[PDB]
Amino acid sequence: EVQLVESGGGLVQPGGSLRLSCAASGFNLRSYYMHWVRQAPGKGLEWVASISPYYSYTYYADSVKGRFTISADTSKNTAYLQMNSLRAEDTAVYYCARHGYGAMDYWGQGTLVTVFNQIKGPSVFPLAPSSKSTSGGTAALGCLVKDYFPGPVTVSWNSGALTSGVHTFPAVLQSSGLYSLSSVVTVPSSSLGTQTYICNVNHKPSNTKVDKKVEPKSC
Amino acid sequence: EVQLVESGGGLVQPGGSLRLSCAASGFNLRSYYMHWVRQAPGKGLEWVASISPYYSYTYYADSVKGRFTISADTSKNTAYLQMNSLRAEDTAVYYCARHGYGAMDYWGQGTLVTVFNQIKGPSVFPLAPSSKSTSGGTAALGCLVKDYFPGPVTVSWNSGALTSGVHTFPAVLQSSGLYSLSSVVTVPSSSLGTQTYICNVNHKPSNTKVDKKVEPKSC
Amino acid sequence: IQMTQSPSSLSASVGDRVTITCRASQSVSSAVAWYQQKPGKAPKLLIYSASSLYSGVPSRFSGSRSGTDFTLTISSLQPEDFATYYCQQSSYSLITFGQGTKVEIKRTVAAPSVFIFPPSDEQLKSGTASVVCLLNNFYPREAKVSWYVDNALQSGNSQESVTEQDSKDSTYSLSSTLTLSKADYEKHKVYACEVTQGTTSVTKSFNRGEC
Amino acid sequence: IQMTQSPSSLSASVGDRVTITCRASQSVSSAVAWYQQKPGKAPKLLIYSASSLYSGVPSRFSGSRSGTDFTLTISSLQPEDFATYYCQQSSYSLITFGQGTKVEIKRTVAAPSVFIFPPSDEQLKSGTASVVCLLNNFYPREAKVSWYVDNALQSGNSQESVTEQDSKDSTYSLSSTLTLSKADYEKHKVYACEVTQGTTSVTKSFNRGEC
Repeated sequence: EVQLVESGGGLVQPGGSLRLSCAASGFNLRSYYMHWVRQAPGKGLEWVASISPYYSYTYYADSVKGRFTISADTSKNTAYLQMNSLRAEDTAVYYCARHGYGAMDYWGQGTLVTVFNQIKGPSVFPLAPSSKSTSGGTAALGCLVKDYFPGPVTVSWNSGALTSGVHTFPAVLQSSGLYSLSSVVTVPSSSLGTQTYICNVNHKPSNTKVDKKVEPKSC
Repeated sequence: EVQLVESGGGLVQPGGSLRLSCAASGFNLRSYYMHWVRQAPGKGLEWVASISPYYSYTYYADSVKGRFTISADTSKNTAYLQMNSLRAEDTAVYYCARHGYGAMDYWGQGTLVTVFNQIKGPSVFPLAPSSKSTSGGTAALGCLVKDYFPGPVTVSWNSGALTSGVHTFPAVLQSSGLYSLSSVVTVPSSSLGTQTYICNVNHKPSNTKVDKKVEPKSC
Repeated sequence: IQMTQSPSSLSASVGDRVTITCRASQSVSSAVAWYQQKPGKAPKLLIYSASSLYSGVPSRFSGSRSGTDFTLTISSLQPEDFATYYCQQSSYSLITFGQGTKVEIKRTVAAPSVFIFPPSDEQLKSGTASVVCLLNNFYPREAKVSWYVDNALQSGNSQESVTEQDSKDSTYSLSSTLTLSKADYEKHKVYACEVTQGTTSVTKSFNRGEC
Repeated sequence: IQMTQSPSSLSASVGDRVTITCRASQSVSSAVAWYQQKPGKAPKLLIYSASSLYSGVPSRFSGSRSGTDFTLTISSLQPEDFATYYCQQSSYSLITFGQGTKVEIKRTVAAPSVFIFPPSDEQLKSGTASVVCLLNNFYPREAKVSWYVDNALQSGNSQESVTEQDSKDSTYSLSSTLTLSKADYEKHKVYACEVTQGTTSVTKSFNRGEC
């Protein structure tokens, strides 16, 4: 009988890319208005997009306009929903339905689209150099990158001028599901008195850049 | 310059559907052989698929033939990789590269495709009726569905003949990331002696069907 | 338009006459449709053109339009009619939905029949013991299930699941699953399940070994 | 064909002459290419037609073909050349890759300079204390980092990350991060980090309050 089957769901990070599929049987999908409707877990109904038979006039909701694309392929009798620039609100069960009279006659089973653990800007703490750490004429300082999601973070030192001795460590996954790493550089012990040292951390996911000047430990 | 950008990665359950994208700049993608190469986390290189300029002759690896589709869109200067019937081995970082001379000249940054916690057939245990439970002439029995992934499981009683009194509970997510539920039915206390009671659990994800005959508790 | 559905929820016993109002902010498009979304299923078309009964829809459902306040009427509420109902406008490719009206079925307050199941001999061998307590055919939905092991109250090691409202007698059903290790289950004797509704509390129990 | 790359891994000091052999099971297609995949990056084309040097590839790399055993040669190993290298066949749309040959750079065995960092005043206010121990510019890769708090050995509350081999001096670098609550950090005085390489063990320490 008239049956709408949906596939392509899953979990994606904010942004990402997901193409939901909706294959039809028992009728020519090119002969009907087709709609996409989403339902947030434990919430109401929100119309997402639509397409016209043959004319292929695509209509969109204002909440997705500029991020989502609805297209149909007559050969496979299947309608599609391409999802880019995904956000937290885009987490919902997505249905595909066929327009009947002035309503939606038939409906699919729906497939879920879920967002990730959401973006999180990093926290930057100074790995303070100390006289106790100071070994001969070689002192060590750094600045820690903690609790960021997702990857990556670009760490540079003194606007990129400082390269010799810089060691940025690979990111770890803490038990809180949050990425973390650190970057350190070895400096002359004499340079501690005069040379200022700023770490340059950039988080393009969160569009956040942090610049911390590591300084001698005190009380 | 010549730049290949990839998107569309994420995590999907076995089966599922994922369309990786590969947008190009600085050259006409319709004028080059384009390849998809995957690298399993901490493993080697495996060629996935290929496509021909203009002629659009698609070539595939035997490990994906019948599940993956490679297509190119000249208008967007972008090549695509559609991924269905996904499995555990399909977990890898996927790159798109352009054929140069007799090799791959330029490469993208690569996007990751990850499989879920893998399929897991359910365990079925009998909720044993007892005289202590036996209330007047109404006894209760069921059979528990434990540690299955993903959803759903279809539970019926006595090949579907038993419907009155059957109560199948919504699935829970145990701390082990494994779905679980139970289905119970109330029976006449006299019927315990003669009527056999079999629960019919079906797990289409794992293509497994379990039929357990709940019986009086003993020692 | 802004489909304002009233109320957000309501409860009514079997046989009651139920009215749901959906008001369009500013529209004249008579094209308004009604749907029924049963828990966990897809929206089911009920009424289109705010007057016409979709083929296969029970008599009880009826539609009307108070100019801007399109109303859905259930003449004789049945226990199967428990669901969430939505209204839908179609202006110039402008498909807007109401916030939704959940319908629960009221019923004479009844206590649950309670059964307790010791973990099976098979599950014990695996290494995990699951003790399940059943609350059958009770109303209303709310209750308090507490687990006790040798008169020591348990916490955090239980998971409960409640059925949807029974489509015949309008009651619920709940199962509380208590999960313990094999070693823990072998280290105790008295297992009891306590359920608290209003002024009444009931406790089923079993003793490890008693046959 | 079945590109059999030999060996699966090798280590060589700076200036050594390095050879990697890739044998085709049964082929005559001279179209064989070589790539260098640095850790965390995309494969970089090195040699094509098993003889021609891709534009922008250092002299040191060279290719050859022993009929079935296509070989890549690095004349003068540089510390930057540390990477995993792959060979690639292109038969009739048959792009097959070798298992891979990892190249590590051997170097005179050196001990790490060790520094310890008490958690910053800022991170303490947040509620979490992270004490980080640094192992700088040492060889070989392996070591044993142990955390001690008031001479009590810690376990499970540490995370370590090791850099890739330094592209100049061929050494590694490792950071062990020990994570503790604010209350736990305020309840102890002596914090020490112990590193064990072969016959030598070194311990840096700090005492809460000493300034």
